[PDB]
Amino acid sequence: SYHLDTTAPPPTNLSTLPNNTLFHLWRPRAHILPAEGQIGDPCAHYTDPSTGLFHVGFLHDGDGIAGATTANLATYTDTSDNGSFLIQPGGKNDPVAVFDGAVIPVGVNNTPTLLYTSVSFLPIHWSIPYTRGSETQSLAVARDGGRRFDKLDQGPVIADHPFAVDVTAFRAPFVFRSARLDVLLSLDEEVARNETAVQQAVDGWTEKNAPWYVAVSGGVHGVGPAQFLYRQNGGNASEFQYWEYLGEWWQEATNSSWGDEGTWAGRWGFNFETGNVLFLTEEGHDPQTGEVFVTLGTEGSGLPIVPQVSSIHDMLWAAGEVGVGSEQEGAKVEFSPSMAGFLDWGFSAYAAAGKVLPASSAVSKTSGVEVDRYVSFVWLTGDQYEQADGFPTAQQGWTGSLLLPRELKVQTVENVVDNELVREEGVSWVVGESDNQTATLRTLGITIARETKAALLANGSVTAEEDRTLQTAAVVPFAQSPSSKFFVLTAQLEFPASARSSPLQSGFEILASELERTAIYYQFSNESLVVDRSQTSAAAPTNPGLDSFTESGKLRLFDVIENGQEQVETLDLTVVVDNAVVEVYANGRFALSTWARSWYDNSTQIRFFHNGEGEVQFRNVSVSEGLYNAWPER
Repeated sequence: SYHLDTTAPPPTNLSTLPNNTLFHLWRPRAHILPAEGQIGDPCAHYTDPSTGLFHVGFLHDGDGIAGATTANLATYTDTSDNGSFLIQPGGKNDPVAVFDGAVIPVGVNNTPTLLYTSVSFLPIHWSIPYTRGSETQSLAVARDGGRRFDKLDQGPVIADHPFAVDVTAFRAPFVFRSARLDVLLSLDEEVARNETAVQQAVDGWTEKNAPWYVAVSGGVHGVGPAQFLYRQNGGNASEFQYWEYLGEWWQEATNSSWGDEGTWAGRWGFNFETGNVLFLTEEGHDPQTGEVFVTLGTEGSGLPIVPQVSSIHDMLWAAGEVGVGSEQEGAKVEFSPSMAGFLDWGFSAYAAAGKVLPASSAVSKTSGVEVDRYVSFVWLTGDQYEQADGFPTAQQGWTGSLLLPRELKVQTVENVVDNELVREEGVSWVVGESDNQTATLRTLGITIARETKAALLANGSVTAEEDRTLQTAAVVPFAQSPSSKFFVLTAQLEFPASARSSPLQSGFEILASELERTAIYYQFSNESLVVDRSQTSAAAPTNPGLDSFTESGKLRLFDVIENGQEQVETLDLTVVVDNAVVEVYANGRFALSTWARSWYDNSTQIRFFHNGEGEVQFRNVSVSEGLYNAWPER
């Protein structure tokens, strides 16, 4: 009889094993996921005014939204046992299912109010006809410290999609406040034109009494993906029953894409999902002075399209400006992208749900953060969006996880040589300023939420590696590698100008032993960070459910002036390995996450890697082992 032994070869068929046999094999310890079962889109996050506690939400087992709380954004506590659900389907407005939603901290009865998508019909997909009434938006109010959300005893507050518009989807409402939208909507049309009058109005705007806006995601059949915008009727902050439709504030033609060749920001695809609206500054979040950014998932597909199958799930972001709906009878305000990119380049990374985290929160007061931030939680589906080829789900006893909480802000890159690398059209950055010689770039900054990063390292064992240079091809083991699959790898790679045109590939191999290895390296040929998973798991060859295709993301290392000398920008890597959950971060503006399901206990070696093409200098390489327990009470 077989009893799990990960020092021995994996059985040929993992799906024949007893239930829960693989429960701990690839399970993380410092990530957000339910006690068991599967996790879907994260959503419904909010800072509770009264307690200052940050509440996290997420779809769980396709049967509603579950939650947890945190007082430090380092450890979490389930709202309750038996799934820890907050709201489930079975009501009059959501007889079939409960989809994504967002929370207004001070709403009905002056308590946390959830505005969510109540579902009454299935199936629902952009590639098939939409059934009228499938998705509506309903209200629920928090009870017992947010440990539960009671549905208001009435029908949906937005009971239908825009009149006569053939939507592909109409879900995932996201609430937010905005000085600029308030200004644009109040000012006379021809006045709301000149930026001068507008900005003056914004300066005196006050958040506390401003109305709530709602962005619902979807698209329109035969036209393309879009975001539907609404706001408390008449701009009345006390109006929660009626939401006036402001139009399709952002739409893109079917499967079009940012830039001419769909290079830096995938494609807009056929439908927009889980849209988030943010207002960022170079320090964090501010709805008065922050620039408009939007994160969203886009559903894509090759041709011929296979109905009810989205082959591509891109986790994108866009930054831009908002203006009045011009000279038309269309949207009252429109979002115009100026730059776009990926929040996470991972194939399985998607449906990010974030929220403002007030400096007044219990979390920020404890860590001493004096500014408001925007923390975003990205989803990492556990089974390729339910398209996996027989993953041993019953054996694992759980599916999926959220990625580490991430701080989003405006990140600047200074001292960049103003050349073609900077001027390419359709990129993920804008030129903040330049004298035709050097410039300052502006892009989306992505970092692990500081408290979480602090916790990941607090009690870790630190082991540094000697700076090293590699010219000839080589795979060099570290002096000492971790003995577990829980660690944080840090390193800086410096490349010579000559490496740009070379077939150079430089990085590290991790989770390695004789029969397994995972490679992570930078590649100039297509300026990408790559995670080669072709040899990650000894169990993959006979278990197709364990995807092993290559993951990768574009990362351009600009020419910069550092010490009076021009050099290729330094690749600053941070790789967090929480068992099978791998997250590759780079230069505070890049994230690529995936599943590295290695089998053997011994596959913990780490090695320097260089393909002999070009040259590379490794510096400040170090490993922190151990991470921490994100769920102390479980």
